[PDB]
Amino acid sequence: MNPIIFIIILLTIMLGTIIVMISSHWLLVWIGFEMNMLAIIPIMMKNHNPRATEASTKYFLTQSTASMLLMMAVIINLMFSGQWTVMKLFNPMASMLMTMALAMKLGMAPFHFWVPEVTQGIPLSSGLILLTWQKLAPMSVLYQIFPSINLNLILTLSVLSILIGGWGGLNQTQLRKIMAYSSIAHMGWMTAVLPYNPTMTLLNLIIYIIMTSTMFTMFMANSTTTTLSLSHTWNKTPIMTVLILATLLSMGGLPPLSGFMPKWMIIQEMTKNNSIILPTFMAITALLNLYFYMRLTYSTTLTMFPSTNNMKMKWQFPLMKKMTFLPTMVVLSTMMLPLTPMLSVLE
Amino acid sequence: ATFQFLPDEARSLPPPKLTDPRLAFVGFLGYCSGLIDNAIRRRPVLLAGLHRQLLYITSFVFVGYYLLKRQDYMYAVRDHDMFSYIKSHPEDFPEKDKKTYGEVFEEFHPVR
Amino acid sequence: AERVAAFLKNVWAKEPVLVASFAIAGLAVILPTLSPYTKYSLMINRATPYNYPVPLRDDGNMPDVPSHPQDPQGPSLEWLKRL
Amino acid sequence: VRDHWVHVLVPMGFVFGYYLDRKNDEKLTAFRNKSLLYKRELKPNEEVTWK
Amino acid sequence: MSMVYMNIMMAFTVSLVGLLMYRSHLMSSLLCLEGMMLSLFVMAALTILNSHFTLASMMPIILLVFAACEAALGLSLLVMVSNTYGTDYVQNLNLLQC
Amino acid sequence: LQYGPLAYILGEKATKKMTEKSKLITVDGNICSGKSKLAKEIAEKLGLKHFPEAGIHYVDSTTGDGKPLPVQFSGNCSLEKFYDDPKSNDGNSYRLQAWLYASRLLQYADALEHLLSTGQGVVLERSIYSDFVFLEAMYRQGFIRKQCVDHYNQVKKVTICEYLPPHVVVYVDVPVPEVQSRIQKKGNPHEMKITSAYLQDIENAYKGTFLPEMSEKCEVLQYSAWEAQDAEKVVEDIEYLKYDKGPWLDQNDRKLHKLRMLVQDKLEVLNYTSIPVFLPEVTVGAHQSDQVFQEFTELPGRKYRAGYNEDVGDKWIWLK
Amino acid sequence: DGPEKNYERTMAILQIEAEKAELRLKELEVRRLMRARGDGPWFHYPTIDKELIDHSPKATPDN
Amino acid sequence: KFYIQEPPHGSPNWLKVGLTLGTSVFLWIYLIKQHNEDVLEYKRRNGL
Amino acid sequence: AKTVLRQYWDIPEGTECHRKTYATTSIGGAAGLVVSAYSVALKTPTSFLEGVARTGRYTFTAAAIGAIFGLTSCISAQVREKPDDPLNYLIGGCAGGLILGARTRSYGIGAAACAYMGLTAALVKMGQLEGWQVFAEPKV
Ligand SMILES: CCCCCCCCCCCCO[C@@H]1O[C@H](CO)[C@@H](O[C@H]2O[C@H](CO)[C@@H](O)[C@H](O)[C@H]2O)[C@H](O)[C@H]1O
Ligand SMILES: CCCCCCCCCCCCO[C@@H]1O[C@H](CO)[C@@H](O[C@H]2O[C@H](CO)[C@@H](O)[C@H](O)[C@H]2O)[C@H](O)[C@H]1O
Ligand SMILES: CCCCCCCCCCCCO[C@@H]1O[C@H](CO)[C@@H](O[C@H]2O[C@H](CO)[C@@H](O)[C@H](O)[C@H]2O)[C@H](O)[C@H]1O
Ligand SMILES: Nc1nc2c(ncn2[C@@H]2O[C@H](COP(=O)(O)OP(=O)(O)OP(=O)(O)O)[C@@H](O)[C@H]2O)c(=O)[nH]1
Ligand SMILES: N=C(N)NC(=N)NCCc1ccc(I)c(Cl)c1
Ligand SMILES: [Mg+2]
Repeated sequence: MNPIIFIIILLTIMLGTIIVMISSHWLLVWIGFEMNMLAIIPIMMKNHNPRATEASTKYFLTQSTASMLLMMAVIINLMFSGQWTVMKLFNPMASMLMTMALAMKLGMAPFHFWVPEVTQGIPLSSGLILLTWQKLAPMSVLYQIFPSINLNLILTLSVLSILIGGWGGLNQTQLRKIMAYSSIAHMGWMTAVLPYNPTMTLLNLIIYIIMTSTMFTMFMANSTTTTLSLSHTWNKTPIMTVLILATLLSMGGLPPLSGFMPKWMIIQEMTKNNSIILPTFMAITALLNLYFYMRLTYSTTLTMFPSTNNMKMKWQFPLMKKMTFLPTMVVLSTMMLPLTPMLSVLE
Repeated sequence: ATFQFLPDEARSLPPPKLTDPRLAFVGFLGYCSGLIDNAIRRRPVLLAGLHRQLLYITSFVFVGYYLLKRQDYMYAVRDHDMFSYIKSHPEDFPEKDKKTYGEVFEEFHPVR
Repeated sequence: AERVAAFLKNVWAKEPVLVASFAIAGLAVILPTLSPYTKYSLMINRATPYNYPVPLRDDGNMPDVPSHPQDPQGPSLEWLKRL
Repeated sequence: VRDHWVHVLVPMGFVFGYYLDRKNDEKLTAFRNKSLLYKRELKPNEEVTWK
Repeated sequence: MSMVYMNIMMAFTVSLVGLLMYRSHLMSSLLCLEGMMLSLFVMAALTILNSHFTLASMMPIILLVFAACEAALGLSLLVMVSNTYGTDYVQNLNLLQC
Repeated sequence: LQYGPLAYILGEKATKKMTEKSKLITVDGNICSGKSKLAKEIAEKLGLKHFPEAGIHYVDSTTGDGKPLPVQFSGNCSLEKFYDDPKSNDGNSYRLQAWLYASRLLQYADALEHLLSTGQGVVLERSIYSDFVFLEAMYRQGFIRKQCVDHYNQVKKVTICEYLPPHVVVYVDVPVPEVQSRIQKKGNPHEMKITSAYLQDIENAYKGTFLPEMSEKCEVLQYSAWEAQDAEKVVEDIEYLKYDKGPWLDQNDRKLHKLRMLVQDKLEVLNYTSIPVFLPEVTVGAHQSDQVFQEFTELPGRKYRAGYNEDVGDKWIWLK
Repeated sequence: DGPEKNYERTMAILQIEAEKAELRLKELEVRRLMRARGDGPWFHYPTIDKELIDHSPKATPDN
Repeated sequence: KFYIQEPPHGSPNWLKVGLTLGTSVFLWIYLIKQHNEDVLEYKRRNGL
Repeated sequence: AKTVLRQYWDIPEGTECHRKTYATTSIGGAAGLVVSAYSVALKTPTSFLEGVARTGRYTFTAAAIGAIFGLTSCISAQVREKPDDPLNYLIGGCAGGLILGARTRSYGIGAAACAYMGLTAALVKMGQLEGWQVFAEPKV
């Protein structure tokens, strides 16, 4: 891809998201999703191979189906209220359709099957966009329509996502599939707290994005996409192995690291609402995520896996990949817990 | 206000001190980022590019200060809203009649 | 001035169709701002009465509102008759 | 001494922490000389009972 | 509601079930996706015209334009799939199983 | 301005610097074919940059101070050991071959980076396209295992696919009896232990596989030993080539920008030469690799990124 | 530290903590009423802005 | 001359160094000015 | 699921056993049908009859567990004369675990199911007694 075209396509992915976030009209929200999906496909296809073509097609079918369901929800809402304003919907069937559509866009269980497959089939930089920037627009709509979402539906989606994400990640050796199942699990926490306090949804989204970007950036730095390939990092860039360890423990929600903060705050909001079983079930189930995060720390940082002879040739060359913002993101990913009261800026 | 980071009414609050402990921690985080930047690029960690390390601290402190300003303003607004609501609805927040422990009956549970 | 003139002569010799396209498109963008008649298109569009002109209740202090359509108060289309 | 300056790091840290611990006491003077148990009239030269 | 709405919603449901129940051809599934758009266009146009929502009269056009652009992207993916495998059968798109 | 998308946007497009003299030439042949001498004369006469054949220490020549490093930092690959004991149980035979393919891959990237950045052509002696003839000879003589061959093909599959083939392939065809005579005359004690069967295997792979394959996509010129002596006729042959084949006709600025971003990033070049395939010949245990890596970081000018090593005279480290 | 300093420092600590504890209980009670009744600044969900309405005379009279 | 190939970071990028330090100075001057202006507005608004 | 759960929780415990057993059998059967639907959708049966057989095997298994839990838990409460007792549910939950140890024929699964379905059933009774909310309505 021509570098100027790449920039314009990236700017259009962002513009589609921004249109969703600033729109007060359902039609313009729908346009933002359509524009965003138009521009994302070329970056999934950019390495020209059958796996990328299959990933883009599966992505197109999922997202186009979800956008039709969203349009249907908008039109039912129009018939039963005669207006287009982005806010609570005025029809329960419209609310269900919009909630299901946004769940499909987010890749929440049981609409999750596309996330591991699409992420596996596209390059790391494209997977980084898919699992971070692409969550912004659907979450920003849930943030606004939540007063009318069915509580049982949204909490069922949350519970299923945490279970499917945790279980699905246990069986993965591909790094892109691990991040995909991790994303499904984390979307579950974001939506579980939405009915009670949307500010905690934003907090979990922001911290999720920071930690996810850090992992993908460190994977890109070494061009690693499998567990075994990552296990050679200790013999090339020892500093990276330590940063991965800290980030993985943070993603596992261990105190005193940053990733504990969203789980801590979400549990607090739920208990204030006399929700005790669900937070406890959620916290225990998230130990499945911690398990397959720990497995990666074992093969990356806490033990030294076997190397190859050609690895010595790599010793003579320095890392040349950009690793943009990596030093900043890794610090935020791990060392933010003492600043937890700062979440009020998100109010 | 509306889509305003620090509305005009936030200017009535005392600003965070430049020696705020939270701002010191934010500066410390920027310093740690500077060292990690040296490490991942295999430069002498403590000595390389002090100009780069200085800007890491400055950038964190600069952003941290405004974030701390907004944080304190939001909590001031939470308290403002709460107290005004307690006044608006005195019927829901009555002064409880307080009794001394000489009058209040508490069951005794021996540990034997 | 000359190197541009030497540029125009080349495209005029090689791509007269494209030179004409760009020339016409430029005139379409520029001339409306220069034309003295452009202001009349606004006035004529506003002078076309698509819906009923609902009369105002007379409160005794509207000397600029005609009481009858054939009175001399209110907008006049004399400028349009000449145009 | 460029060979033995690291030996001030921990002792200075103790002195600094001592100083900060005393600074905290100054933020907790709300009841200084005001408890029912110890409240007393001040000595002629005394400004405060403790600091 | 009005009697026409019964069948327009039925058409959307029929095409949605058609979309979610794949056979072999990817093109057959892309046609169902356009079917949902056409039913959405009719339902929106009827609602807007009957209610005399004047400024909303452009909305069905915008729906048509954007969804046709979506369909053009969908067709382009279909031909790339067909170039790879010689058909547009969905069963060939199972590499990411592992 | 180190090359990147920004430099490309601002006008650093490969087609600007390239000419009809911008060509990649590779000279091939059996051992002791005088291909080294021919390669130098072609480069001198055509004004090209000559690359001596990539050996065990080619990468050392491009990094640090450019001088060779101790053997343990190349994994203990010895060509001399290959001749003395081609069937050693330590796996030196394939470990040398895997190392040499990586050395050629790195050299091919340097040559392509030189061609695309400056526009000056280059002359190589053998390349990643002909490295396999030695692998075939090794396997057919029973020096390496079938698993080693499978590993080699896996690594070659995901690496060679990224790079354009040479513009001109030059083959100097010398018969095995004449090759065997020149070897005994060269008087290298280890090389004289080479056997005609091994040499015939190299020739068979060259003629059976290499030349037919390169003929489809490159310009192939074949000279006997006598004809190679006439370098001026060889250069004359090259300059009268039509060039009507291969992918070099499909290249444009956008594709050559993508190619230049690959070849300049050497770690990206070598990424798959260390795929985690646990072949005993090339697998190194953690304790050894840890110990050797620690020694490597102690070598002069190797602890830090180039330009940040005070121990070899770098200055202004606190403003860099 | 003498006992008087520790004793009265304790009282200062207890006063702050008890004041915070009361405010935490008050906030939960205020949130409960605001969410149930919708009469406060919090849980104020948007409704259509009435400045969007056009009040000028229309093409037909009955509206 | 130790390195066989001149390293990309052999000599400091003085323009980048100058911009980097200049940017740091600007942010500190701006921050102190903003803080000072904030303190006065606070004292004025509260009558202190 | 709402109405079926409403019939069950309206009948007083320890009484009207046949109605309690019907309510749990319908609940168990529905769960079996849902599992069959996803199983058939995601793991395509080799034939039409294999898929029908799988649907019956799963649905009957799930209805079998539902029936035994309802009957055993209602029989226990009736016999012991303890309506509001979580122990009755603990007994019925283990009975279901044994059935799942029989349909799958695995003493290990039965033992594990009885403990975990037994504990889960007891917690459900406690939650009903004390008003525990799984999907709590937002309140603050
Ligand atoms: C006066 C303004 C009127 C408004 C015009 C409306 C907008 C029309 C936008 C058309 C922009 C086309 O821009 C066009 O880009 C290419 C760049 O490769 C240029 O063309 C260039 O590439 C071609 C090959 O394709 C070369 O043979 C040619 O020598 C070179 O000029 C054109 O000279 C330029 O006209
Ligand atoms: C890739 C991006 C392409 C964007 C292209 C946009 C090109 C726009 C060019 C025309 C814009 C101005 O075009 C014309 O300018 C004159 C200014 O003298 C305006 O003003 C004229 O009409 C108005 C009526 O509104 C009169 O009140 C005014 O007296 C008169 O001067 C016209 O209302 C406008 O029709
Ligand atoms: C390993 C453990 C795994 C997690 C186990 C989690 C157990 C959670 C406890 C189950 C949830 C509580 O169960 C639910 O409680 C409420 C109490 O208001 C009951 O509420 C019931 O009360 C009245 C009368 O009592 C009934 O007429 C009515 O049908 C129903 O509203 C529900 O009938 C019951 O379904
Ligand atoms: N095992 C192995 N040996 C190799 C490889 N490439 C070169 N060699 C060895 O390197 C040695 C010298 O290479 P040559 O250039 O062919 O011999 P030369 O006589 O010096 O040069 P020419 O006269 O041009 O043929 C030979 O003994 C080869 O066996 C390889 O890929 N594998
Ligand atoms: N929706 C919720 N359940 N929570 C919520 N946002 N409550 C509003 C109360 C609140 C809390 C903190 C701050 I700082 C502010 Cl200003 C207001
Ligand atoms: Mg030679």
